[PDB]
Parts: sequence; C-alpha cells; structure tokens
Amino acid sequence: TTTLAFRFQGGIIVAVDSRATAGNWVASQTVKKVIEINPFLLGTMAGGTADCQFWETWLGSQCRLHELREKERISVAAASKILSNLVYQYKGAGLSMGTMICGYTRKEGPTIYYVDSDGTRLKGDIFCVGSGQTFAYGVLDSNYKWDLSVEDALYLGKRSILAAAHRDAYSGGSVNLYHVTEDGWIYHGNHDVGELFWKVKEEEGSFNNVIG
Amino acid sequence: QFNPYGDNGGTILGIAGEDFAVLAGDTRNITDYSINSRYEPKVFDCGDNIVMSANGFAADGDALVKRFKNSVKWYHFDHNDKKLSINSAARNIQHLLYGKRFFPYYVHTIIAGLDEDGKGAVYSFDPVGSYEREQCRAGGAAASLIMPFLDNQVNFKNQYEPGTNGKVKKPLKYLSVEEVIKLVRDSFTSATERHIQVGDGLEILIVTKDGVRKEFYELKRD
Amino acid sequence: MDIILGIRVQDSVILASSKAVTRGISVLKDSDDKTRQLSPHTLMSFAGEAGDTVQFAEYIQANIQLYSIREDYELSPQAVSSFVRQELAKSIRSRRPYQVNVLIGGYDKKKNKPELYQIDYLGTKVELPYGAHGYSGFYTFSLLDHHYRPDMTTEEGLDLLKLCVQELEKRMPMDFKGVIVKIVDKDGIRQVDDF
Amino acid sequence: MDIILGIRVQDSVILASSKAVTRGISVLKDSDDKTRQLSPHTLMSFAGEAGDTVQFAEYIQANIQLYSIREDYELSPQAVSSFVRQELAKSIRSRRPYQVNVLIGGYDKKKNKPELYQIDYLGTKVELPYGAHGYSGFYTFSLLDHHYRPDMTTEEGLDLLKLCVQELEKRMPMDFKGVIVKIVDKDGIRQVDDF
Amino acid sequence: TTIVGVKFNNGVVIAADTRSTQGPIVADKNCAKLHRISPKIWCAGAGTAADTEAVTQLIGSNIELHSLYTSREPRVVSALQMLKQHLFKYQGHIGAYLIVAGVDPTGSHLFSIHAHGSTDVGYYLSLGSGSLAAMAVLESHWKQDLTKEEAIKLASDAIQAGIWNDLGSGSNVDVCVMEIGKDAEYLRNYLTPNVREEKQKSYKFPRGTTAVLKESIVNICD
Amino acid sequence: GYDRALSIFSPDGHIFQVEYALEAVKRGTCAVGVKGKNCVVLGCERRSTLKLQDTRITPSKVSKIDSHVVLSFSGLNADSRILIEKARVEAQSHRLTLEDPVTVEYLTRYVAGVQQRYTQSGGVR
Amino acid sequence: SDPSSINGGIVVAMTGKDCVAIACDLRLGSQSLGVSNKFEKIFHYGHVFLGITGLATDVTTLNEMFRYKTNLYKLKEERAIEPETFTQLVSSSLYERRFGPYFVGPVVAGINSKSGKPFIAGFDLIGCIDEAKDFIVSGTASDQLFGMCESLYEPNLEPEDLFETISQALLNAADRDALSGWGAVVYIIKKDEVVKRYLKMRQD
Amino acid sequence: TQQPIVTGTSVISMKYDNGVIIAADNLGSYGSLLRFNGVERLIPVGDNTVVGISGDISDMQHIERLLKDLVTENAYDNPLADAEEALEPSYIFEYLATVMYQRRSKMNPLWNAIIVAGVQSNGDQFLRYVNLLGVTYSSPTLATGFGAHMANPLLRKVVDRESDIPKTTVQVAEEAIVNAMRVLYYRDARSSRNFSLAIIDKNTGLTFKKNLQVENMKWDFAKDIKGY
Amino acid sequence: TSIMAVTFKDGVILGADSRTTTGAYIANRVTDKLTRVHDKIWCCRSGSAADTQAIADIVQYHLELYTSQYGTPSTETAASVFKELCYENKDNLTAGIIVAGYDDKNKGEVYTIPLGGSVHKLPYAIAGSGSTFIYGYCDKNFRENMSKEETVDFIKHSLSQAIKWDGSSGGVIRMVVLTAAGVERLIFYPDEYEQL
Ligand SMILES: *[C@@](C)(CO)[C@](*)(O)[C@H](CC(C)C)NC(=O)[C@H](Cc1ccccc1)NC(=O)[C@H](CC(C)C)NC(=O)[C@H](CCc1ccccc1)NC(=O)CN1CCOCC1
Ligand SMILES: *[C@@](C)(CO)[C@](*)(O)[C@H](CC(C)C)NC(=O)[C@H](Cc1ccccc1)NC(=O)[C@H](CC(C)C)NC(=O)[C@H](CCc1ccccc1)NC(=O)CN1CCOCC1
Ligand SMILES: *[C@@](C)(CO)[C@](*)(O)[C@H](CC(C)C)NC(=O)[C@H](Cc1ccccc1)NC(=O)[C@H](CC(C)C)NC(=O)[C@H](CCc1ccccc1)NC(=O)CN1CCOCC1
Ligand SMILES: [Cl-]
Ligand SMILES: [Mg+2]
Ligand SMILES: [Mg+2]
Ligand SMILES: [Mg+2]
Ligand SMILES: [Mg+2]
Repeated sequence: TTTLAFRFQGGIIVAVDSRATAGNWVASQTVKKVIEINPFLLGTMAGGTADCQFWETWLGSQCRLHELREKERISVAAASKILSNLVYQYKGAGLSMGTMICGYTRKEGPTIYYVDSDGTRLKGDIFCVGSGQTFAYGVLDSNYKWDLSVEDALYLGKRSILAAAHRDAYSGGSVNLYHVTEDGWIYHGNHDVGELFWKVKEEEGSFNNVIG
Repeated sequence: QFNPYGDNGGTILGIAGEDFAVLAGDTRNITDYSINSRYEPKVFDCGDNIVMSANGFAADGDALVKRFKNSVKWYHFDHNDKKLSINSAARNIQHLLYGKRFFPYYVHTIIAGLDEDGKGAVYSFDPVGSYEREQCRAGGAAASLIMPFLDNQVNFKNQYEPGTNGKVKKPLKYLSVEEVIKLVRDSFTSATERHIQVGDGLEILIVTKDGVRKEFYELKRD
Repeated sequence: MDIILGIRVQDSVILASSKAVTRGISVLKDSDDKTRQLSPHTLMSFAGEAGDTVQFAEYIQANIQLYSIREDYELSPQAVSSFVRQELAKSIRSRRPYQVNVLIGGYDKKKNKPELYQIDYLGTKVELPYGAHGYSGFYTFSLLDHHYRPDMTTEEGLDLLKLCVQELEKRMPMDFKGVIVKIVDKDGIRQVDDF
Repeated sequence: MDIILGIRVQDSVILASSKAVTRGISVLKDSDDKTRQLSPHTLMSFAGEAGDTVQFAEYIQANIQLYSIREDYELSPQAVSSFVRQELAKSIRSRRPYQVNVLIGGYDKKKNKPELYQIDYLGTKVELPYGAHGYSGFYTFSLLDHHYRPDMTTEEGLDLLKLCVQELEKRMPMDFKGVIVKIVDKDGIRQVDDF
Repeated sequence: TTIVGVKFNNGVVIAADTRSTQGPIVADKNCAKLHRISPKIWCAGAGTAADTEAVTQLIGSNIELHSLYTSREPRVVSALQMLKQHLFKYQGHIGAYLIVAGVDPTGSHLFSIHAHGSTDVGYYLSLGSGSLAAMAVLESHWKQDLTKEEAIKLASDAIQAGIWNDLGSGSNVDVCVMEIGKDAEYLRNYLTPNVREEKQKSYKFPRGTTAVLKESIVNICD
Repeated sequence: GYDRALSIFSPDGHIFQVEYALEAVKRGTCAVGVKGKNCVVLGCERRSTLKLQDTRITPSKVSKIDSHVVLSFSGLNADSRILIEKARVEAQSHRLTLEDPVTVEYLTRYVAGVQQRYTQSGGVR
Repeated sequence: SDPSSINGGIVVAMTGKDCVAIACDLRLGSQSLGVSNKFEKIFHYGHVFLGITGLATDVTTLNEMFRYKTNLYKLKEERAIEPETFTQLVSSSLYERRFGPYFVGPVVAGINSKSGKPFIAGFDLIGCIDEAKDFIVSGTASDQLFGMCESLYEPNLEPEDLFETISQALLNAADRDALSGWGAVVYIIKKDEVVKRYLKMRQD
Repeated sequence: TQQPIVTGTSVISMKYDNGVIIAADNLGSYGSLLRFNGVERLIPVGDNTVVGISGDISDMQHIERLLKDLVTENAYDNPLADAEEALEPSYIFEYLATVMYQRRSKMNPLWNAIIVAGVQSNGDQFLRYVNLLGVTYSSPTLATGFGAHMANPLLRKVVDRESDIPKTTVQVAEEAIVNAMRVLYYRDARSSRNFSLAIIDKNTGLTFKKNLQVENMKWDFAKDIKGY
Repeated sequence: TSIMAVTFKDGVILGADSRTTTGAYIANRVTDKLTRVHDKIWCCRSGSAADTQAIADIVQYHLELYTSQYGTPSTETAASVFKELCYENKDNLTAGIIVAGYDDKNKGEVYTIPLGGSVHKLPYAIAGSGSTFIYGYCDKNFRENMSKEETVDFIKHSLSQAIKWDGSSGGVIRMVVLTAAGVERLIFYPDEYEQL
C-alpha cells in the first residue's frame, strides 16, 4: 500500500492506490482503500485488508449509533479514538493496520488522525502510510505549501501516489482521489496508472529514468 | 506436533456477464501426491440464486459452506422469507470468516449470482474475510496460472486497437454465455496441463433469472 | 518517544521532552507533546512502547482528575507519584504490562517546595534533584553532577537544560527533533514556546 | 556509514556522502569523508560494515593507482566499475565477504561524458542518471524521478541535491550530521566546502 | 517420477513416465528419463533431475573409456559399482535414484541404486514418487518366465498406474527393451494416452494488437 | 444473589415502590433551581433543628460533578452520594473517550438512566 | 533473503514456423525498491541467444563467463557455437558449482545455421536441461508465464503472429507479479535477420 | 495435541453393482513392535453399515463406544427403530464427521482415518471417508494409509468411474479387495496376514467375514536372488 | 533387520531375514543380508544398507589382497579389518555387523561388532532391531556343540519370533552354512516358519 492525506487552505486531500498483494503475487488492482463512513468522514486502509475493511466498516456503525444517540454528527477526534481504543484492546494479538481518519466538523475544522494497530493515535497535517509511504513523502513534502489551490492540491496528491506506485513494487493499479470540504467529501475519480503514467510523463516531462 | 490444517488442492473460477454469472471448479480432491476423489464437487447452490465455492482446506471449506447455507435458512425465518441479495450474502460471509480471525478458515471463497438490477455479480474473499466485487476471479491452486489469462481475455488488458499507435484501448463489452463457457473450458484445460493438483473433471454452475443450470466436462486424469 | 528530562531547582520543576514520533524509517511527526497535566500543580512526562504511553498517561490523568472533583482538593505530588508507582507495580505482573517510563514534576503547595519523581515501568520510584529515562541519562547525569547546584533559579535551570539538549544533539545517534519544555511552580504549569 | 547519493548531469557527476560515524549510543565523529579518489577523473563513495568499507576502498584505490603507473594511462570509469564489481562478485562467495556498497562517479575523457555506477555488496552493477544506497533511496528516488532532467547543469544538480538532503533531514530517524559533496567533471575532482 | 524395470526370458525391459515437475507445476510434459550408459546398458532416473543426468553421463563417459581400454563390451556391474561408490562418497547429497539395467557378456541384469549408495537386485523394481502405485501392479501381475511382449505390457501397465494415480507422474510412457543377442530398442513415446483436446477457440490476435515503442534491426553478423 | 422483584405493578397500573420513593423526596429539604439570561442558580434549604453543627466539614447540599456542571437534590442523603459518585465517574469517562466534557443534557440522561434501572432490576429499591 | 527473488525478473522463449522468439522484462530491484528500468536479461553470442533470470550479480557474472567461453570456442573451432552445443556448455558450467550454485534460471534460444531448425531450452540453477518444442519460461512470474503460454500458444506461427503471442504472454504475466515489469524487450529471430522490439507496458 | 501410541494400518473399500465391500487387518502395532494380534478394526452399526477405522486404537475404542451409544439413543421413544427410522449410513457418517472436525478445532484430535461403508434405505451404495482433520470425501474406491498408495491403483482398474459400478459384480469386487490385501502384506511393514472383510448388499444384506488370511503368495523367486 | 550367527560342532551357520525398509514401506522384501567377504568368511549386515555394503566391499578387497600375499586369512583377521573401519569411522557409520567364518584349525568362530566398533568373540551372536525380542529365547535355548539340524532349527525358530514381533523384519529366512564340506545356501518361506 501507499496512502496519503494532507491538510491545506481549501480543506483535506486524500489519495490512495488500489493494489492488494499476497507476497509477490498481485492479487487485485481494483481495491477500494478509502472507506466512506458518512458524507463528512473518510477512513484510509493500509496493512491487513480484512482487519482494515472489517474494523473500519464497524467504526461506521459506531459513528451512526453516536449520531442516533446524541442527535449530532460525531467529531473526528471521537471517531478516531473509538478505533484506536478498539485496536489497543487487541494489542499483541496480531492485528495489522495503518489507518487515517479524515473529516471536517464545525468545532474542529478539517482534521486528520493517524491510527495504527499498536495503538498510536496522532493528530497532524500531513501523513503517508503504507509500504510506499517514503516515496509519497518525498514528492509531497518537497512540493507542499499550505496555500495550494484545490486544483493543484488534487494533482499533488495524485502525483505522490504515482511516484510511489512507480517505485514501490507493492503499490500500483490506480489512484483514487477525495477532497474533503466544509460541505463534506467529494469523489475525484479513479485514475488508472496504465494511462496516467504516460500522460504525466509526456505533459510534465518527468520520469526520465524510464525508456520513453 | 499436531497440524490442524491441510491442503486439498483444486482450483475455482468465477465470471460475470450482463444477465448471467458462472462459477466453475474442478472436481479433483487431493492430499500430498495422492488423489482422494476424481469427482468431489465443491461448487454449491445455496439458494436465492447464490452459488458458492470455498477452495483450499476442504474441511474448513465444507464447514463454511455449511454455515452460510444455514445462514440463508435463518435469514428467511427472521425476515419473512425475504430474498437474500448477493451483496448482503457477501457481507454476511465476511463476518463468518472474520469471526475466526485468530484461527482462520484456510480457504479462498468465491460466490456468484445476480445483483438487484438483474446484472451478473461475482464476489471473492480472502481467508479472514476481506471481499470485493469483480467481473472476474480465479481461486485456488492454479489461480496464478488462470488469472492473468482472464485479465487478457475478459477485461481485454494489454490489448489496443490495431493501427491506433497503442493510444486507443480495445473497448470493454459483455460476453455471451457461449463465449464465457469457451473461456472457462480453455482456462481449465490449460491449468490441468501445467498444474498437478488440477484435473479429472470440470463442473460449471450457470446462474440466470430462470435459475441455476449445470454443465459437466471431462478433464485429463493424469 | 525517547528523550525525557527533569530538573528540580530552588522554586520550580522543569520537564523537557522530545518532539519526534518515529515509526520504521519515517519520522511521522516533529511536534509531539509527550506530557499530560494530572492536576494544576502536577505534570507527568512519559516515554516507552507505542500506544501504551498515551493510554497509560490518560488513564492516570482521568483518575487524578476524578479524585480532585470528589474531594474538591488537589493531591500532593508525593501522593500522586505513589499512586502512579502502585499502578505500574500492579502492571508489571499482569498478562500484558504497560511498557511506560514516567517523570512526575510537581509543586507541593503545603510545603512550598518543588518535587521531581522518576518512575520506571517496573514501578521503581525515586525522588531526585534531576532525572532522565532511557539513554538520555548516560549523557545528562554526569553533566548535571558537575554543573547542578541546589539553590539555582528557574532561569539558571533552563540554561542548565540547554546544555543537556546541546550535548544530546551532538552525541545521540537519532534525530529527536528538539524538545518541548514546561515549568511547574507555585503558579502552576506553563510552556516555554521558544526553545 | 549510512547515506551516499549520486547524480549524473549534463557535464558532471556529483557525489554526496554523510559525515557521521556512529557506534552504539555515541556519534564518535561528525566530519568523516566516506570517499576515495581512484584516479584523477574517478571517485568512489562507500557505505556498509565497519572496517570493511575503508579496507575495501583503499584496496581498490591501490590497484587502480598501480594500473595507472604501469600503463601510464587512466582507466575509463566503465573499466574501473567492472573491476570493482568483479572484486565484490568474488567476495560474496568468500569465507568472509566484504559488506560494502559503493557508488562510482567518473568522467570519461574519451567520450566526454559523465558516468555514474551503483554497485552493491553482491556485485550488482547498474549505470544510472541518479543513484543511492541503503534507506536513502526510499526517499530520494521518487523525488528525483519528478525533478530530474537529463540536460541539467552542475548548479542545477546541486540544488536538486539540496532538495534530497533536506528531505532526508526531515524524515530520516537518525542524525547523519550533514554531507560532504564532491564534483567529478572534465577538470577532475573537487570538494564543495559550504553545504 | 514413476520408473520401473522388469526381467524376462532373454533379457530385461525398463520404462518411465515423461513428467518433470517444479513443485506443483509441470515444467516438462514430455521429458526423457531413460538414459544410455552404453549401447546395451540403460538407466532410469528419479529424484533430482540434474543429478541423475550428470551422474549418468559421467559414469557413461568412464564406462566408454573403460570399454576402449579393456577391448570389451561393458558390464552392468561395472556401471553399478562406479555409480554406488560415487553416490556413497557424497553421502546422499547427490539425489540420484536409479534403476540400472542391461545385457552384457555375463548375461542380463537389473539393479536399483539409491542416493546414499545402497544397491538392490531383483526381477522387478520400481523407484520414484509413483513407485508404490507401480509396485502394486508389479506385485499383482508379475510372474516367472515372462515373454518379451508380456514384460513390455507389464512394465507399461506399472508406469500407467503411476501416470493415473500419482500426481508426480503423467503424460507418456517411454520404454527400452534390452534383449540378449540383439540391439537394444529404445521406444520413445511408446504410449501417448494424454493428448490435449482441441481448444474451443483460436487466440490468434489481429495484427497490431500489441502497442510498440521502438523497432530496430539487430546485427548477428560479424 | 438477592433476586426479589421489589418494584412491581399494582392492579391500578402503579409501581408503589417508585411512588413511595417520591414520598421520600417530599420529606427532604427544599431545593430550587432558577436559570437567568447568563447563569443558573441553585438554592437549598438547611433545617435548623441541628445546632452545634460543624459547617466546615458537613457534606454540602450542592455537589460538583465536573468543573462545569453541578447537582443538587432532595430526599435521602445517603442515596444521593451513590448517584453523585456514578455521575462523577461517567463525567471523567466521557472526557477520556470523546475528548470533550459532558453536556448537561447527557449527564442528566445518564443519571436518569441509573435511576430508571433501579426501578426494574431485581433485588434493589 | 531468498537469492532468486531479491532482484526479480522474467524471461520467456517460443518457437514458430522457421523462427524463434525470446523476451524479457527490464526491472532490477532490491526487494520492494525498484532500482533500474534498463536491466536487460537477454544476451547473445553470435546467433545463439541466452536469457538469464534470478540474482542479478550472477546474471552479470554468467554473461561475462559465457562470452569468455564462446570467444575461446570460436577461436579454436573457427566457427560460431550452435544452440544445441551452447546448451550443453551452460549445463556443464552450472553443475560445476553443484554445492555453491549460481542462483539463476537461464534460457537458450536460437536457430541452428546448418539444419535451419528452431531450438529453445531451459535450465534450473544447477544445470538440468529442459528442452521443448513449444515454449520455455523462467523467473519470479514463472507460474503466470506457464498459464499464459499454455493457453495462448499454437504451433507453426508466422514471425509477425508469433511476436503478438509471446508479447501478450509476457506483459500479462508481468502485471500479476510485483517484482517483474518496468519495461520489456522481445527478440524475433529468423534464419538470417533478427528484429528487436521494446514493448509499451504499465510502469507500476 | 496428541501422539498416537497403539495404531492400526490400512482400511480399504470399494463399491460394486449391488453394494459395498470393506476390509482391514487385525493388527495393533506399538511403534515397530507388532504388539496386539486380535484387534477388530471393522465395527458394524445395525445391519446396513460398517465403520472401518485406522490410526490410534485407544481413540478407536472411544469411537466404538460412541457408535454403540448412538444405537441405544436412536432406539429411545422410537417404534420404527428397526424399520423406517433405523440408523442410515449417512446419519452415522455425518455424526462422526461432525465430531472429528470439532475435535481438530479444539486442537485435541481423535487420531484416526475412518471409512463408513453401507447401503441406504432406497438401495443406494454409501461410501465416504473422514479423518483427524475433519476432511471428508467420497469415491468409487476409498482407502487409508498405505492402502491409499497401493490399493486404490488396483481397485481403480476395476471401477475407474461411476459407469463402471453397475458393470462390477460382487465376485469380481471381492477378488480385487482380497488381492489388494495381499499386496499390502508384501509391502507394508506394519501390516499382518490376518484380516477381516465385510460385504453390505442391497439384497443379501450384511455379511461379516472374520479370520481371513492372505494366501497364494509368490515367494519362490527369492531363492534365485544372491548378494546385492 | 533380524540377524544371527551360531557356532556348532561342524562349524558355524549365519541367518537373516530379507526385509529392507524406508520408514514403514518395504523397499525390498527379498534382500540378501548374508554376504561373502571370503570363500569361508561371511558376514551379517544390520543398520544402514549403504554403509554396510560399502564396508563389506572394502573388507572383501582387503582380504582378497591379503590372500594374494599371505594366503587364507583367519576369521579373527577378517573381524579386525571390519573393526578398524567401524571404529575409525564411528562418527559417520550406522553398521551392526556379525562376522562368521570357518577355519580348519579354529573351526567355527563368531565375532560381533556393534555401533561403537568394539569386537566381541562369542559362541553365538544376535543383532538388528528384531534381536531384542529373542534375547530371552536364545539364551534359554542355545547349547554348545549342537548338530547341523539342531542349529538350523535354533536359528529358524529364533528368527521366526524376531520376524513375528519386529515390523522391521520379515520376508524369507536366508541361511548360510559354513563347514569343512563347503558352503551351503538355505531359504525358508513364510508359509513354513510363520506357523512354527
Ligand atoms: C499494500 C498494497 C501492500 O502492503 C497495502 O498495505 C495493502 C492494504 C490494502 C489491501 C488494504 N495490504 C495488502 O495487500 C495486504 C498485505 C498483507 C498481507 C498479509 C498479511 C498482512 C498484510 N494483503 C492482504 O491482506 C492480502 C489481500 C488478499 C490476498 C487480496 N490477504 C492475505 O494475504 C490473506 C490474509 C492474510 C492473513 C492475515 C491474518 C491471518 C491470516 C491470513 N492471505 C492469503 O490469502 C493466503 N494466501 C493467498 C495466496 O495463496 C497462498 C495463500
Ligand atoms: C517425478 C516426476 C517427481 O518425483 C521424478 O522423480 C522426476 C525425475 C525426472 C524429471 C528426472 N523429478 C523431478 O522432476 C524433480 C522433482 C524434484 C524437485 C526438487 C528437488 C528434487 C526433485 N524436478 C527437478 O529436479 C527440477 C528439474 C527442472 C524442472 C528441469 N528441478 C527443480 O525443481 C530444482 C531442484 C534443484 C535442486 C537444488 C538443490 C537441491 C536439490 C534440487 N528446483 C528449482 O529449480 C527451484 N528453484 C526455482 C527458482 O530458482 C531456484 C530454484
Ligand atoms: C533392519 C531393517 C533394521 O536393523 C536391518 O538392519 C536393515 C539392514 C539391511 C538393509 C542391510 N536395515 C535397513 O533396511 C535400513 C534401516 C535404516 C534406515 C535408516 C538408517 C539406518 C538404518 N534401511 C536403509 O538403509 C534404507 C535402504 C534403502 C531404502 C534402499 N535406506 C533408507 O531408509 C534411507 C537411509 C538414509 C540414511 C540415514 C542414515 C544413514 C545412512 C542412510 N532413508 C531415506 O531415504 C529416508 N526417507 C527419505 C524420504 O522420506 C522417507 C524417509
Ligand atoms: Cl542391502
Ligand atoms: Mg510499483
Ligand atoms: Mg494435472
Ligand atoms: Mg509488475
Ligand atoms: Mg514382521
């Protein structure tokens, strides 16, 4: 996996790849790694597929129960802490998860929480998670500014996944984009790396290591 | 020390069309270098136009199929005979599998059927419950042989329109039931040639709005 | 986690704690606050196993806050440290022990004295003029042995602390991304923003 | 040892190498030059197991210098790289193999072209526009994939290299105490003193 | 592998299947497991494929030089002695399991050699993963005073047992008949009971389907 | 365990134990709450048949549940301590999991739920 | 730490009507890290082509070793080495290191210049020859290549048609393997002309 | 977690036109020591089912008790216990299969391989296998241990597929079984010469043959074999 | 294996079963475990088939070379060569050999050589996995200076029991008779010895 999400002037960008692997066997190229929890909350998946898929959909059920009980959408902090307290109960049992809980609320504003299976919970502006996280960091950090436009921020998120998809053997398939605003999350399409790499190479002039 | 797991070999394959869906699987059952049975079916009609196969360690496979079949039965009892949709079945199976997260069922599970718009549907699971809908999935011992052939022939991967300078891709289209069965039969004869645990017989289960039909074909027995 | 320091001077306790959170070959965060306020005049820094640290810190925080509400009274640093020690002492013989080391800096309002307690994950408590956990001690202790005096001011203590961080930044293998410094005295807890 | 980078541009090869030498919990030195000049227009940086690195580097240096005196002629970077590869390829099936990874940057005077070769301890050789050994690649490669162009100047290459070091200094766990940068071109080898 | 050896009236016959495996994968569907040590001394080898080929070629080479040196036709016991002393020296690290058979001035002979260097004598023998399937047949149908045509039938039937029942064995049956006073006849693909059926579809692509980036004429000449 | 159903319906559809608990409240010292435009005030009566009291140490009638919520009561004094303790624990538990102090509605809902549970649980009044 | 799967890579060879084809991917990596996309695994010595998968340092070493041995062969024999003969040389050389082997999966391809007969062959790491009428496969995606070749292959394909078949076999196999890909090269080989084509493939 | 102590070797079986045949030798091995010689490893349940068991003998005796108790329990409040509501082969198997899998799932297995052979009420032949792992399968011929490697190849020459079952008489079928038992005595180091055989026919019912012996053995060719 | 050698009035008799095994599979049911190292010096082989074959081949070579130079070797000399190989290579050998021969001066002699490589001269010897089960029987039944027919019955009854209890033993009972008359081979089939 490679997954990222960063905070900026216009809200939150969230970008992921779509590859699943069992050793060196590429099992799938079309895996949804963003979990839609509600119109305002997103969850990213890295690590064990079943662990992430199972417990993040479960997280959604707990968030729905919060808004039924409290007549109010759950905060990003509270949602992330439900997940982090759950995995802490299983600490040592062998769960494998690197997740990011992204969303906007009135009291918090745009917020990103890193939550992993050894119980770490961190608030932050930029996180990359997965086997190809370092490759994504390299491009993302070097090009990140707070003042990025929505158009440029979407591209940088896309371009960072592409960078990792290329170098990391266990990342690839396609890029799934998400923009999170005050109004909620917006889906910005599935982008196959097959076509996207050449399109980006030609138009941007990068990837000179590759035979054109 | 006692090892609670074993490998019973075999392979399975699911393809989806416009108004149908097939779920095939070879009938050979093995342990180590011995054949146990030349005809031991592992693709099952579970009711509500849902076919299912759980390939790998047969004892876990049978246990799972048995539990899902039973889950369908209790769904009818508890919800006024309501038809269990393929998407609902898939989610239910995830919970069956993940329920044993710390002592897993050692199987690749595939289910097929029609979605609620009448269109063909195939879902595939890992041993602990992760799932995904697809047009196409091969599972089991020869999954690594068959799956790349399916990418090339079903989803037209790496195929471009002739003369278009590799710019225009070959367009996606649904395959007829005739064309799909051709691909299934060829996939299994190829798999039988090159994989020792695959052979003896092929059993396909086709799923349309009219019900669940069966077709059987001989495979090489060496 | 990694570096946590503490210095007791004439009229205050000063806690410095590293900002880095590292996992694998990536520094995930460079602004992490490895401390919790237990009461208005008691502060606890912590370091150790991922997840355990914050889970333990917040659990102690909740218990001390509960006590304060129940009795309408603030526990002494000595009383808080003993409670924390016993919790770790229970933990070490549990099925899965908390792997957390803490420093507790407090100002006892009844005695009008600053107090610093060092407690490791086994539940080993000691009151000290200056303390550290992990590899940090191997550099700082000998340095403080030399330069520390019991009658120092808060400003003198911060300069003494700058000397420690400089030595760590020179000789430690890992980049710990600097420290967050906090002071505990008669007026409560406050953070130094420029260090 | 740890960080060694290399960038080939239009008219030169640029090698950056970390300055830190760490042993246990102590940084013993912060000014170590992890490179040897093999010939006037060939430079080799190295990283790996303690002792092995310098022992191997100097052994190669001696052999290339011996060749130069014998033939009154400088071997091509390609010829030097092949010699180095074969020595490592022999080593890997020895009783005790050299655990050393190298980058060889050279300027071929016959072709008037800069050349960069990356060779690991197994004897795996590749010619590259840009290269790295160890964990450094996991950050730099994706960064260079984006920003690198084949027609860049030496000044453009140094800025590209500053971008790599900044990223490493932000995200790497260990303090590697900066880098020594050297340039190889038609006029030979020279060191950048202010980086 | 399944390999056998059977003695008859005026000589000896050996047989083998033609499957080569790579774990569960069939690497070669028609490999030759019958090896010539000398014109009238042949070898069937199971175990590590490179070791059986290499050890058979080395001893075959030394047997030729010995034959030329002594001005005599080579004996089976010479090959047997040279093989077993070589294999014993390497303590089973050379994984060659051989059935050695042939005719010589002394008469007709049948032996087996194991990787650790032990040898056995018999009228009927079988080695390899399918040796139990083969030996079951040999123990059921073998008798004293077999004819040529009866021994060929028995040998091939013992191989077929391995082909059908052992996953390690498959494809065709190779036979070599070594009769006294006659030339040895090597019957490559004596039986071919595993022919691949016609495929359902031609996978000939329209010309231009594959996207190309660069073309260039390669120089093979000087 | 003591299992007896003490709170049960009567022929007319009343739960007498719950209604007799209201009589205990009616016996208790008066308590009043008035909320203004920017504040709430809690007033409480203290009976004067008790002289020679030590007001420093005697339990106060108004209790802090958290730094932002208070609870006064009428009825059995000993019973009120149990509710206050539970409320105080839930207050800290809410801060721990939701990372936000309780609302007054939430804290009330919890206390009210505890009271209700004791009206259809066996062995308790 | 499994030598044959540290670097990654694949090679495949096929036969046709009076022709042979041999293809390979271009990736060289260090486990998950992709390092080079220019690492060709096919070499030739006269008209005899040799592809080598496995541990990259041994690939390089063996190429240099067989170039060495074929050069001395040609000088003494006064003719180019033929595919059948070269196949035997590779087998002998690999088995010489029986208890300290090169971690490789070589594949020979070429047309005999005297008979005109198309010839391919494959080996394991210690020298076992694997001859075939149809196709030979090798590398980290060998299971995938076996499945592609077994279904797609037919006999007596014309050079132009054979190119399509072998290229589709390699591409689709490479895409299902993490350690293979990053570009591909195909060699079409007729009696006295050899065409070399670079394929467009996905770069992830 | 167990290790088997006193063990029983192969159980072999096949279908024929009107029923099923099953056989197993009378040995109870204690490692290499051929300890006990009067052990019956075929256990009839009613007049329509025979359960053949290999593996650990203490566990075999436990299973014997379970089947015995099953017969008793089925007879309770059951007027048709010897008629329509008698124990079928399929009922007996499914019960054992359930137990074997439950025990493996508790990491404390019954260390056995089991073949249930019988005839159903509608005349249909029943033959199914189950082992310590809970793995089940059916085939025209079934065998355990060394039987799987040596008997099945011989029995499959008689009945290779389904269509060969009607064409196979009880005489031909028993001949093959008795032959297979001889081959196992030649080649299995933990086999004995004495065995039991059982036939369940849809017409003639259950026939249980005890104290059979392997005979017509070829040993004469051994005198000609000298040296190595 | 079950093997034994027994001295008697006219010389000595060697006896053995014919079973060779790989685990529980019988690789050879008609094995010949009684082998010639010299005209009238034979040995019984137990342990590894490969090791005992390799050793027996070397000993045969040594005694052939001995005979060329110094004439017929004694049975003691043969046992000394077996010992030298077994003792000096004790770390790399699994061989339990019984050496038996007939001199005209010394008559019948039996030497047993266990795993360690020690030499023990005895009136009769037993060895192999199946020997354990007949120590009791053989001790009670052996008598010195038996006749040929008595010794044949003693060996036949002994190995019959060994075969019956040991799974690693079976097949036919081979015997080799060493006397002044010459060398005689005997075989006994299951149908005879099983029902003793
Ligand atoms: C990048 C793409 C790779 O690291 C990401 O990190 C993704 C995250 C996405 C998919 C949410 N991670 C994976 O792809 C993940 C890596 C992994 C594998 C195994 C354990 C932990 C992490 N892969 C999986 O989870 C795969 C996905 C399937 C194959 C589509 N699943 C498995 O490997 C499963 C279940 C693993 C497992 C976990 C805990 C207990 C038991 C099993 N294993 C198998 O299917 C077994 N295998 C299939 C191939 O045939 C041999 C048997
Ligand atoms: C029947 C068919 C099976 O038992 C026969 O016994 C045949 C004998 C015939 C072919 C001579 N046996 C095999 O086919 C044999 C089975 C086998 C496998 C592994 C070990 C021992 C026996 N197959 C082989 O020997 C193949 C020959 C190839 C297909 C041409 N070789 C391998 O599988 C090699 C084994 C090499 C080896 C090395 C060290 C010790 C022992 C054996 N294994 C690999 O190639 C695996 N791996 C692939 C990736 O690259 C590194 C090696
Ligand atoms: C009785 C049987 C026991 O005392 C006799 O002593 C005979 C003596 C005769 C043959 C001279 N002994 C055996 O038959 C002997 C038993 C044995 C087994 C292992 C070590 C020592 C003694 N059997 C053998 O030597 C067989 C003969 C072969 C089948 C022709 N060889 C094996 O069983 C080999 C031996 C490997 C070995 C180990 C230690 C030293 C030397 C050689 N074993 C295997 O092949 C293992 N096999 C691999 C495949 O998986 C199943 C086990
Ligand atoms: Cl032997
Ligand atoms: Mg990639
Ligand atoms: Mg097959
Ligand atoms: Mg790939
Ligand atoms: Mg016996």
